[PDB]
Amino acid sequence: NIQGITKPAIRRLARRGGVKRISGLIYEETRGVLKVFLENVIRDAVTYTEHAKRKTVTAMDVVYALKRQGRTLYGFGG
Amino acid sequence: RDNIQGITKPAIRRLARRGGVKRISGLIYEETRGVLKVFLENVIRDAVTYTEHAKRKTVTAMDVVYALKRQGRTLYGFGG
Amino acid sequence: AKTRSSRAGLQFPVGRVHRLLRKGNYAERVGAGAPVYLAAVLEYLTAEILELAGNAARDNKKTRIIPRHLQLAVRNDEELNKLLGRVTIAQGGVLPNIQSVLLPK
Amino acid sequence: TRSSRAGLQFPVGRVHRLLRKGNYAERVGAGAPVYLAAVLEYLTAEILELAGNAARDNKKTRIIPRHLQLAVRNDEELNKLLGRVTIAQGGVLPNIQSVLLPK
Amino acid sequence: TKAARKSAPATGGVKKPHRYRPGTVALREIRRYQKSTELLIRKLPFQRLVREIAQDFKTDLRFQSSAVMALQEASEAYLVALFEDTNLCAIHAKRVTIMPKDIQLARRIRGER
Amino acid sequence: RYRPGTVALREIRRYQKSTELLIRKLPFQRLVREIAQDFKTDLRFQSSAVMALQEASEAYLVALFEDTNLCAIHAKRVTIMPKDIQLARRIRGERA
Amino acid sequence: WSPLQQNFMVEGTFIEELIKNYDLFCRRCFKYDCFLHPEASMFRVLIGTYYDNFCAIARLIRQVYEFRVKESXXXXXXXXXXXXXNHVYNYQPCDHPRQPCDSSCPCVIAQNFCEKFCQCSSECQNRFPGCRCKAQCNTKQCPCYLAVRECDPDLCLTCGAADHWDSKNVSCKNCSIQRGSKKHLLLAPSDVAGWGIFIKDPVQKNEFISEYCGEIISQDEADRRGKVYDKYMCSFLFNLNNDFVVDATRKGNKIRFANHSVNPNCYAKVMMVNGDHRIGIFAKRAIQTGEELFFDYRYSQADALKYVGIE
Amino acid sequence: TRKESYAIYVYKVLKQVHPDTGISSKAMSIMNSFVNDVFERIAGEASRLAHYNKRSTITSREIQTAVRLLLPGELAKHAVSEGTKAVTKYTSA
Amino acid sequence: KTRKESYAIYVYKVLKQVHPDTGISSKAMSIMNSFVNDVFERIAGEASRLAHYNKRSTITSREIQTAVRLLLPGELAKHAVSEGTKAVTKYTSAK
Amino acid sequence: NRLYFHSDTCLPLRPQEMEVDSEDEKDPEWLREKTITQIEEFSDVNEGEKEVMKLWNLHVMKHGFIADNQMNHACMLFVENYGQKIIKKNLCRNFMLHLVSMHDFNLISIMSIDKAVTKLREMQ
DNA sequence: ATACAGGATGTATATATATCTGACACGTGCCTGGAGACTAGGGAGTAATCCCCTTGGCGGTTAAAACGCGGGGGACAGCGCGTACGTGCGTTTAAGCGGTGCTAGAGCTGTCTACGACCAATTGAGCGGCCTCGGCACCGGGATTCTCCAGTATGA
DNA sequence: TCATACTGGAGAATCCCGGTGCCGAGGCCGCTCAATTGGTCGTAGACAGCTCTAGCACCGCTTAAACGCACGTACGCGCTGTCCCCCGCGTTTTAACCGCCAAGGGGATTACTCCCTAGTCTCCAGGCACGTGTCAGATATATATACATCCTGTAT
Ligand SMILES: Nc1ncnc2c1ncn2[C@@H]1O[C@H](CSCC[C@H](N)C(=O)O)[C@@H](O)[C@H]1O
Ligand SMILES: [Zn+2]
Ligand SMILES: [Zn+2]
Ligand SMILES: [Zn+2]
Ligand SMILES: [Zn+2]
Ligand SMILES: [Zn+2]
Ligand SMILES: [Zn+2]
Ligand SMILES: [Zn+2]
Repeated sequence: NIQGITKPAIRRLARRGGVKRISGLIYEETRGVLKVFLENVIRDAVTYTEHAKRKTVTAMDVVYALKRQGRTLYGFGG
Repeated sequence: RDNIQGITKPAIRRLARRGGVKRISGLIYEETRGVLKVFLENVIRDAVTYTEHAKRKTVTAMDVVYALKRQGRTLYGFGG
Repeated sequence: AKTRSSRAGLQFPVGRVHRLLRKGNYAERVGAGAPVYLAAVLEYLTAEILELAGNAARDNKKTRIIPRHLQLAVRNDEELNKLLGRVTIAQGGVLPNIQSVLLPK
Repeated sequence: TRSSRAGLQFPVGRVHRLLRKGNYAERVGAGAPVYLAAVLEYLTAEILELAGNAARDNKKTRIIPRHLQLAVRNDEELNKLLGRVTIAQGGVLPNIQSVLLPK
Repeated sequence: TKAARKSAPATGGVKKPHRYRPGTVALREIRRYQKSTELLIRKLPFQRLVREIAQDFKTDLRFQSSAVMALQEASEAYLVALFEDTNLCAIHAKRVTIMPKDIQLARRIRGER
Repeated sequence: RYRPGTVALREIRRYQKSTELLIRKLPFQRLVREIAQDFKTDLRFQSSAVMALQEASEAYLVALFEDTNLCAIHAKRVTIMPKDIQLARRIRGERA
Repeated sequence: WSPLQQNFMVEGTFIEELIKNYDLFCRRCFKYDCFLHPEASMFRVLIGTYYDNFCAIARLIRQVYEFRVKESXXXXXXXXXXXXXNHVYNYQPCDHPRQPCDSSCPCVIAQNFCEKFCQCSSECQNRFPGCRCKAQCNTKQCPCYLAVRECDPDLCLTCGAADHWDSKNVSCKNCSIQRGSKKHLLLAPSDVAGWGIFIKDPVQKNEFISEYCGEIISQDEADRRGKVYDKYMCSFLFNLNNDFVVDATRKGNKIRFANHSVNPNCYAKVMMVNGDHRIGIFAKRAIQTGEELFFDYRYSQADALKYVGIE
Repeated sequence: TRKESYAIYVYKVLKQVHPDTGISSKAMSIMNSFVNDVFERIAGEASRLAHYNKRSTITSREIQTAVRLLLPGELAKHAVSEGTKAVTKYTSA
Repeated sequence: KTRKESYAIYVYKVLKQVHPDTGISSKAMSIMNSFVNDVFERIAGEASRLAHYNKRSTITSREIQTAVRLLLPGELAKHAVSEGTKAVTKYTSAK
Repeated sequence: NRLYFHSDTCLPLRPQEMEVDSEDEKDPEWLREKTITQIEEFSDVNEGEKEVMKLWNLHVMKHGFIADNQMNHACMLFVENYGQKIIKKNLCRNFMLHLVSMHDFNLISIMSIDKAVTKLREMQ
């Protein structure tokens, strides 16, 4: 579930961000922020899909949801 | 020329008191003037472009409102 | 009921919204039910804003609403603050907020 | 055709049809599609030139998305334009802060 | 020569002027400016600066007072928000006085270049 | 035995050179399905959409961690703290 | 000794050296030549104060007109000035014909504030303003208490100096010398030195006991009399200031009988009251009935005041 | 010359929710600008949805989805209920 | 089948014109197509905003020039304006 | 019992005889005679300007006026008490001169010059 | 002889209060954009069919995940300090209100047209499907280059 | 004579070369449908002209705030010391991914009808500016109030 983001995963994400030393109370905050972001983008995608009268979420819906949030993403035919 | 010095020390002091600053250093005025100049240059460039596109010689308020909306700084109280 | 707004029990003009959508170049054809829905949504939004402004004015013992009351009503709410995040109000001001660390013992 | 009449590579007809069906205005001028195609061609030419330079700098023949990310992030005007734009399989610039470096 | 006089002179002294401690006037001004909503930047100098900046893009330009007032309001709001973010950053630094590096970090996090 | 900090910089260089996905697929997909279950049950997703969501989340987290590192270096410290992430999200305007 | 309520201004080898040494109205007191400070005509006088007020110029003596035709924050600022500007001098009024009070003013020269008797400007920064207190104002915080001066019955309009005068017991406890409200005293043979004075009723700490009245004499007369008084081993001299000295031997008050005790029950203040330097005695501590009064003469040499032997 | 505004309707709403309450001209201009901004946002969202769905018609469903996407949960739910009630009252007569 | 549109042929032609001995993958091609579409929709939106601000229902080359000057930085916008003016000249020479 | 004594007269104080008397009252008695004999000493003080001063001095000594605001009430008391004697000695106009002086010194309001000459002459 | 608490005292300050006015509320006329009524026709809802794109299950194996030791560099508490900022006051200097003249530019209107929309034919530039290969991915091996430990010359 | 700095040297994760294999891309062939051409009719927009209106230089006077200077102070930085918590490594566990095989149902596509709205002609009152009355609040004066701050009394 939410614990699928293991400690070494967040460790590698921090190494990618340039973090040298990490405390033991950062994982919960990172998990919360990721959950909030995923909930927002999933709500947007689900709304676009429900307006399309379909039952499957494609990639164009995710691209539109990211573009609407000012996070336009390339590489999927947007 | 030299109108950049028109932003006096007490003006920036009051702006910081409004922002909640308690203690201010003596090296903030140059940075504040630079940031204000950058912001003014951006919005003035946008407004001048909109005015040149309108084939007019006077800059109205609708142009400034549009320039602020384009920069993600939508301002209310002037129509549009 | 000659005015469609009376036919829907609203106060916002449906004809003006329909004309703005036709001349707005937003689409090729315009539906019939869209202007009524838009007018109802706008009326509900402005009613909420005016309710908060009236509450703030009664909180300040005044009869005429000033932009300060509007600023306080917008900043005191959570959903309206999230909506009008990148929106500035002239003569609005900031909320009287003071951090805890600056207070003495 | 019309692209040969202007000495360009981008299709003018496709752009004109997209502007007609784009619902941007009632009528479309004749010189607007040529101008738009020329601007887009210049932009993509700049991007491809920077990508080719980065690929020759990395001793490669085919451009990978990493080269595009490096070319966009190394430039100033492209970085200012594509500020809120992310690229898949792009990566980050090799930046390390000075305080984290040892003695 | 000198007489055996009895004297108890107390020099005394005047009272010092009433002097506030540093930081009180700052909080008083903070409350006063957060209550009021008037423009902290005056009109004439800001207008002359705006005219000088617009002179570089095109000469012989005219502006309406409403446009200048809108520009002043927008600039004041932007500066107030930037100063609030700078104060937050300075508070995070376990300090009270703001420094130019705080403004640099605020503009860096906002993504402004 | 290496000294602390060398492996960190080595891993920084290694992860900045490569571009693969640090987060694996199945757990992220299960998390996405659990989050989407609250809005509507009995939903199906394409692998391309899950991959795009993973790419967007990784890019957003990388940018946030870079901003947090900038804030921690500006704070005259080296170790990052949750208050650094909170200040970064407050200055970016993503928090009320 | 004559009884006095107010001070009185007056203008073998030992004997050899003593012989060698020999070779109109007073606004300040409201009387005529005091001892503390060194129809035609009718109409001519009335015009000097009425300025063509015929209605009164005549009632006080047409006719008058005929004869006429015929003849034809701030307070704090002053505190700063005091800071900017133990020998003490006597106050004297200042008069500036065509200038305000400046460094050349006699007052600031003598390092003293301007008083209501000074003819200087009303807002003269050198003029000492009263206190804005709400009570007795006997604490250091009171500018009138810090500055030993007593409160003025016309400036300190809050603490009560200007209140009713019959009831000498008034709110402001910084006007005793003005009224002269001193406790009842009794003269009896002192258990310390000859005669002495005891207080009839009990008193509390820092309570105004009584004023030490005595003649005011020049500084040279001070030593001239003190020589013979020391020869007598008995002296009542008491330096008032660089200008004059107090001598109550010939005339004074009962309090004059006060003795000295290095551990006394009373202490002396050289207080400036209404521009007059006066010696007051206050209760250094709670004193009960019958106790004798003492205070530190502050002598530098114990020529005769070393007997002690008193509990 | 002539120009449009929204003063009468805003004043009517104010008197309906607060009879003994006034308003200044600056607040009226602010409300007008806010109404125009919300209107243009919803119209732009509807046009984007119409172009994404390859449909050249803007019905009440597109507006409903746009107001669901643009506003937070409780506010969007209240707006959707109000819009559905208004559509019902309009289709009745 | 669905006859979808793209920009692969033109991008490949431009690449071969500026770099004959240089390849490209399909992912980079999709990225370039998305970038072209984004720039196109931004410029179209700017042109529409200018036409609506000026109360005119026609989009000419002047609106596009002003939009590209507003959206791009100084040197890039100057180069794009020069390219657009050259293209307009070449198009107006013939018919 | 401690035995106390009078200061003027060192006779002992009997337990019934005390009859409480400060003997250090507001004004001493010898001073009044001193003032009377000192005013007369003034050469160049016309007979009238010698009596009215003595009367005034004795009056203020008797009542002990300290303040300026008292001087209106003081000039009123001086007629309530010494006016009869002023009329007996024909010092009315010198008393008017006195009232004018007192007004010049800023002690009395101008309405009390008239009110005083009125009260004095109203009992004539 | 210390340290904390309490009174009081000067300073900034919400609140009564009588006035003047200009922005706010309301009456009035008229026009044009909204309402009525009837029609064509093309976009949209729905029935039917295909399939490919998605979902579900099982075997293995191996890189990734998980747990514990220890440790040394990092986080954090506490004192010195001296300098840069806070507070106050004299000086003045530039900001602000009252009108002053006026003219170049904003805005509305009559007029013509040349550029743009609509439509019939068409064909060639653009798109779906195939196919071979070489630039790139993977792996083994050797040289390369850094990375840490210890000793020796030099300061004080 | 001890602390410190700088140089030498033994030593492990990593770079480069050569070889082998592979699947996505550039060329190719068949295909087809939307851009191109010639032509006509229509009107949004450019152009010239006139009217008005507010942006700007101008001065004059009044005045609160800007400027500079004195004096005091408290905290940002530096330094010290003291505790501790993630990092490097080793050992044990484990499930992600890969490859393969079934299976189905919702998305894409095609054909049918149908109904609602863009359009056109006609007519009217809701809302627009314009004008006018009017009291809520700005303005100014004074008073009660809240409070930061400094000296003094008290307990250990
Ligand atoms: N306690 C004492 N012992 C000896 N002499 C004293 C004294 N107290 C006061 N004196 C002398 O008395 C003089 C002051 S007069 C004091 C009162 C006087 N002794 C009396 O009995 O009435 C001084 O000059 C001093 O020298
Ligand atoms: Zn006298
Ligand atoms: Zn003087
Ligand atoms: Zn004087
Ligand atoms: Zn004086
Ligand atoms: Zn006092
Ligand atoms: Zn006093
Ligand atoms: Zn007093």
